[PDB]
Amino acid sequence: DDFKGRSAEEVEEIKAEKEAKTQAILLEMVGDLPDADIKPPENVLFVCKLNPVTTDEDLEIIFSRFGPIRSCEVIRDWKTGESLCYAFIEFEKEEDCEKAFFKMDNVLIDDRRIHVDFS
Amino acid sequence: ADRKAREAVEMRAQVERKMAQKEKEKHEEKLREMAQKARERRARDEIRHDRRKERQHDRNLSRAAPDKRSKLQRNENRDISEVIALGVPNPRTSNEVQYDQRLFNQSKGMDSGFAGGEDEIYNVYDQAWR
Amino acid sequence: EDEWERTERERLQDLEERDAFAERVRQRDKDRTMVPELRKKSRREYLAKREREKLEDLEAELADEEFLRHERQELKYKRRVRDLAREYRAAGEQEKLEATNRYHMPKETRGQPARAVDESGAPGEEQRRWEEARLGAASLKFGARDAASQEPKYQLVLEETQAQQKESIQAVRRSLPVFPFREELLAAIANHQVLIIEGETGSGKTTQIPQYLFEEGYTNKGMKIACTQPRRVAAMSVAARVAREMGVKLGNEVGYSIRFEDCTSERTVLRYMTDGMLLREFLSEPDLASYSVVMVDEAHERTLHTDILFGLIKDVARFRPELKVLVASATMDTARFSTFFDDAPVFRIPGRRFPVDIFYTKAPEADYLEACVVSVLQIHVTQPPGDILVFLTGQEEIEAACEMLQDRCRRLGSKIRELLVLPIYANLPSDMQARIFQPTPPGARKVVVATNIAETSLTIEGIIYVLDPGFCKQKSYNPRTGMESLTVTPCSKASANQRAGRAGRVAAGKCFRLYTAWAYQHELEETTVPEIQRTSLGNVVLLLKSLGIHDLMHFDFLDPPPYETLLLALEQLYALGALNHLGELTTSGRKMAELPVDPMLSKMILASEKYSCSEEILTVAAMLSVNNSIFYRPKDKVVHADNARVNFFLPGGDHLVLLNVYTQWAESGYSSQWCYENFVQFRSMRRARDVREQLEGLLERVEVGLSSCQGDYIRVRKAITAGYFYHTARYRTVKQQQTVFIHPNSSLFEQQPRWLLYHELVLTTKEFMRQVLEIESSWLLEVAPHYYKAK
Amino acid sequence: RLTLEDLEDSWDRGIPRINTLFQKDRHTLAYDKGWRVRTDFKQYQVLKQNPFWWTHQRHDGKLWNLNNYRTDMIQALGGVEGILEHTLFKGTYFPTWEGLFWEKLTNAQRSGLNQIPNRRFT
Amino acid sequence: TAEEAVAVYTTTVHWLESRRFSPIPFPPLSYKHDTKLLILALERLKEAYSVKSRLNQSQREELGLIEQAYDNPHEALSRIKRHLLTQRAFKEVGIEFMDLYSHLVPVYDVEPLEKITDAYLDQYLWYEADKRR
Amino acid sequence: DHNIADYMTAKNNVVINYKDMNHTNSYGIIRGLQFASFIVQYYGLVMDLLVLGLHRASEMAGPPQMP
Amino acid sequence: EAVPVEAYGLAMLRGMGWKPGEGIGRTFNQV
Amino acid sequence: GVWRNTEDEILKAAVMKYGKNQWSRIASLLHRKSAKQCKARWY
Amino acid sequence: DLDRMLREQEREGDPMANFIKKNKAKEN
RNA sequence: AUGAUGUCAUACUUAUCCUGUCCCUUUUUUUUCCA
Repeated sequence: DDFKGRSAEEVEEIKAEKEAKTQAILLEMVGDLPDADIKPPENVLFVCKLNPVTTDEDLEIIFSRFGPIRSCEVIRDWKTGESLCYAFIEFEKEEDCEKAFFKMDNVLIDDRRIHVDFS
Repeated sequence: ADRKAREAVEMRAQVERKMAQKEKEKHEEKLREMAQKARERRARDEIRHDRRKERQHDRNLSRAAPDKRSKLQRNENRDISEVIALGVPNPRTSNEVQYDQRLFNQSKGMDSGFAGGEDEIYNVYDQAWR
Repeated sequence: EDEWERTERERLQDLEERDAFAERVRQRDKDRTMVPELRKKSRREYLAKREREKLEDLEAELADEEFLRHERQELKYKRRVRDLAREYRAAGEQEKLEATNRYHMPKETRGQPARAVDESGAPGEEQRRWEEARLGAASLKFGARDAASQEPKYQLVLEETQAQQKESIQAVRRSLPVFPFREELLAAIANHQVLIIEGETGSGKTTQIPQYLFEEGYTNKGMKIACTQPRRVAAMSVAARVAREMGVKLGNEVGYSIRFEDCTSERTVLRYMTDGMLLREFLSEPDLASYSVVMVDEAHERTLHTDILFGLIKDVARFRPELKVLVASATMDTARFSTFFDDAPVFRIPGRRFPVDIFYTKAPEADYLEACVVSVLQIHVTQPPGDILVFLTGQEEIEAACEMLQDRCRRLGSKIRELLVLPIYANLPSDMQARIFQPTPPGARKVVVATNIAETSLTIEGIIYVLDPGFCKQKSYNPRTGMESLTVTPCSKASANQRAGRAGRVAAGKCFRLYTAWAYQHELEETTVPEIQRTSLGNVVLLLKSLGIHDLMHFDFLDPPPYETLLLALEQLYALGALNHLGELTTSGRKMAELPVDPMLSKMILASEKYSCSEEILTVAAMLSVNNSIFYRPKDKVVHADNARVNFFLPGGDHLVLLNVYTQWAESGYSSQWCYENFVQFRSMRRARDVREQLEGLLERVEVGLSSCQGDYIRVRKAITAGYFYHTARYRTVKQQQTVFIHPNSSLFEQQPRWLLYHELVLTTKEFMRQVLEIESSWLLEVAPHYYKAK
Repeated sequence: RLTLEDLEDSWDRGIPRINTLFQKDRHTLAYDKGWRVRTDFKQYQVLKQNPFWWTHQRHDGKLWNLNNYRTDMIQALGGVEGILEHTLFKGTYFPTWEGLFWEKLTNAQRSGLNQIPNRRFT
Repeated sequence: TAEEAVAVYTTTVHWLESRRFSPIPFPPLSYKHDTKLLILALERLKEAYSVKSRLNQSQREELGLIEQAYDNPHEALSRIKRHLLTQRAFKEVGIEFMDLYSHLVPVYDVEPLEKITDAYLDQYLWYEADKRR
Repeated sequence: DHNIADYMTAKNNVVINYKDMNHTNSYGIIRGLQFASFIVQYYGLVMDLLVLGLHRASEMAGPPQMP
Repeated sequence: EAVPVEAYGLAMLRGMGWKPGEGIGRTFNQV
Repeated sequence: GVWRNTEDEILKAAVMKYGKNQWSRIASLLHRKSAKQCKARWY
Repeated sequence: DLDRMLREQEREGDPMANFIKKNKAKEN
């Protein structure tokens, strides 16, 4: 049967999901992300829009106000270790990680409104 | 009947687009089997890795500052073709058909030489007499 | 002037301090101004950006690997997987394409219908379309498509070592004339720090002298070796020749940094640029301490930036104890350049040459476009081999000469064979320029007629017969009336000698002079006047002021500029918001020298953010900085280019017209087909959008945003008039007291107005107004009121 | 490149007449479609009758040559001297025939026949 | 009748959807070869007045209109698209015949501006039908 | 386009005149129009569709992609 | 911006002098 | 193509004097106005 | 035009050139 | 009661006059990324 007859926003979100599906198929056939469903490690916040005037343990302690971080690992340069403004904070709980992402986003730390999302 | 034909064209285009999408999904399945064949087929290195890291950091720098990414987008291959021909010493192919200029515009004219009926205006001889 | 360089260095640190203060203002302004569904949308967006980023980086890294067993198998697999990805996306796009390709009748619309977007390949394809149209109209066959049956098909029975290539490359490098003299070359290099090395063409000086320094080890401490040139094309030619001399690709130790082409991967030893980047890292570097020994291009091109560079090199000779700088030179006019650098030594190089007997006419004439045609017919009835280069001085006569020579060629059939003649312009697409560089057919005696491009910049293969009348246009500017006359002048004796060098660059020359040997020896010029005595210094007075010189007319030079040009530049800068009552640059006066455009075009930026409209006038300031002229109106066609240009016309001067040109070129794919069907050169306005990208990049240093008033083009013209206050006119210029004439290529050639500004003052036949704009002298009185009195 | 001798012998061969491939306005002649039925309705638009509705001097080219017919038509008339014996040539007292060359208003009537060139032919 | 024309209309719609025909749109304001199609229409219009006879006032008026459109193409193109958008009232047409001594064939007489408009419009639709085949 | 079709419809709705002959054409065609040749060929094309039929006309023209 | 502040450079140039290359007007065989 | 009020009054007086069938007689009076233009402007 | 004569005779139908072409196709 | 005032056409003046124009070259700095 035809897939026509839905709502306009329904067709928009199904087509957006189709484009995300084809991007997932594209990553799977390329082989950078060879798994099927392609999902990050949950309760690991990716921290972006950072500054080179902060600390990783201080950032974990600041994110611990809305839920504590078990470990932290900043993805720096592979040779020099320069500040690439990308970090991975592995929290204790997924709800704690989500509350830290909701309570530390757009926080101007070292003159940079840092943001936290999923890994 | 025009409204009915409009509805008929709309439903026929829906049917044709749906079977085209079905054939696209069948091609996606067959070429996903070919992608699994590629996955089964895949079952100065430090200098190349450093060049890849420099290109990735330049890509993130172009993500931070949106512009044409150096000689890969401002120049690329679609630069000024004079410096593509000369500053890059690699030449290109020759398309089209080459002629001589001495044969090139002996024939001319803005319209055909039959001015209407064109009866009593002579012009029966192609070249000159002497 | 060592304290001049010290004060310039102090200006560099306070420029860095002003950059840090503007940065502090930037973060000051930045600081002052369903949860699993959020996780799911964050992952859809992040996987989409990661998918596109890896897709963009994939074939970029395949190109990076291809520019250089298991690695070959992985490269084959990577090529196969991008092949399957591109046919997958093409299959989805093709499903959409015949989803679109239906009947799809037009809807009856309430009122006027709405126009939709489109196409095919425009440039050149219609000729082959007409060729196979005639072929399909003539060729014919019968029977169905299944008609290849009943073929028995009787067949005929018939009768029952790259190391040697590298050694040849060093043999080629041994074959240079500088190779037997390279020991004396580096001996004099170690002897003297101000050495001038002159030499005739064919020596390979610009490609072997940095090489002979490179085995000399002057670049030893990381202070690299640079190569400046008068032209970027010559810079890329030397860079490519040296890059394939060692096989070192660009970005690496043989790398370059020119405008919009900066390919250095931070490993560059041999860096390649022009004089404007020596200006730019003089504006970012107080002295070349990161450059050990840098070769200097020739002074015969007589670029004004290279003359400023000669003054800076003499200041480096006063400042540093040495740099061991060395100046490559072409001809024997090195006495003044020797005495400029405190009796600099001059080393000559012999050049491999040919019998280039300069001929003569035994008659004086004032035509030189039919006597040369009689002469080239005499060339075609004498000895066959040799390409023909004939010099002229303008587009509008060289196309007429091409037309009449093609008429003389097409007047005869088998007699007068081939003789393809090609002209050279500056406002020209490069396809037929490449057809010039294409080699001649063996039955042909190919003629490239030319302006001064072949005299100065261009050397083309196989040329033997050269006709020379020795005349070129000069942009002589007289500041007594403030008029910039473009007038044709006779050329120089050294100009005729370098044209003879162009004649004999390949083979035994046939430089036929188009006048007498007495007039060549006596009546002709022997020295070309430089650009400083012919023009003003309106772009470089601001730059020399911001590079630490307040004694501009006391500054050391080969010859001083005229003082009236400096006085009008300073009084113009007084009328601008750039100088104080003491004649010194302000913060705005320093910031308008951050960007290299003229200050008369930097009051565009100073009127930007006064009441905004900044994006429109910044685009305008980008595209009016073009070198080649806009619009491509050839011999013939005419009306099609005119109708496209009339479609481009808007009222309010040609700046809004060409602004509409660039605006509709935006969201047009930036295609060659657009400029082909709109009759625009697709070489210069691409450089204009590159200038637009660069001036978008160089906006945080002046701290001006990209605001726009969204179609308030009368306010855009108010900012344009705020810039253009000195260049205005009432049928008469109110300042120069000259009767105006409107150019036929202007958008307002008809409807002569009460008040019009202008941009340019080129005399060709009349006192012409170039790039006009309609005004009313209302906001003209707002800007520079000290300049303005009595209406 | 395509030389002159490649298509020189076949210059006026072919139904679209090979010399038409090197025409001046052939690039803007790539857009004229249905010019045959344009002529076949130009017969409904124009009061005079076109005999050459079936051809085109630009598209199809020129399809014949009559100058050799003119030369042999002169040769069949017993020669130029025999023709000039019939005409009033010797009364003109020219030394030769080879120098000879032939050549906003209101009125009550304008459609009158010109007696003068028929008189000089007589 | 009604149902015969409705059936022909329906069969026309069926064949048009069978041939995948992209429809001819309104002529664009900036067309790439509108000058060349106007040149071909001017060739078609100046084919009639190639005799250079004494003519009359209406023929010299039509030749002056032809030369006016020859001098200014752009205003003529704007006026043509303006009439295609707006003008649905036209001048009356004269009629005449010629005798071919077996039958009579009519010749119509249209206003010259409408003749120029229909000539360029005819050239554009003929090239459009060529491009869409 | 529908405005082009309205131009086509209103073009034939004009008055035939010859001295004192004045009557509006409304059901005949006018062969003095420039596009009249095109619309007569279009009318004859749909007569070919009527006579030959759509299947036999497709067998004439082949596929539209490869005519 | 004022009137006498635009003439101090001209006064300094008049005090310094005028060079023959600073505006070399080409003229020869004058009579 | 333009139509002045003087030309309109001349056309109206020429129609009221010369009837309706006479048009070249009216176009003799109306300068640079053909009989078809006069008939179209009247009717 | 003896050069054009022999050029047409060498770019003509040329059965011996066809035999060289087919013999090289068979040998290759 | 005759003034100001709009480009409205027509008139007239002046031994008014029978009408002109498309540029040779040319170089000009600096910042982040996911199992």
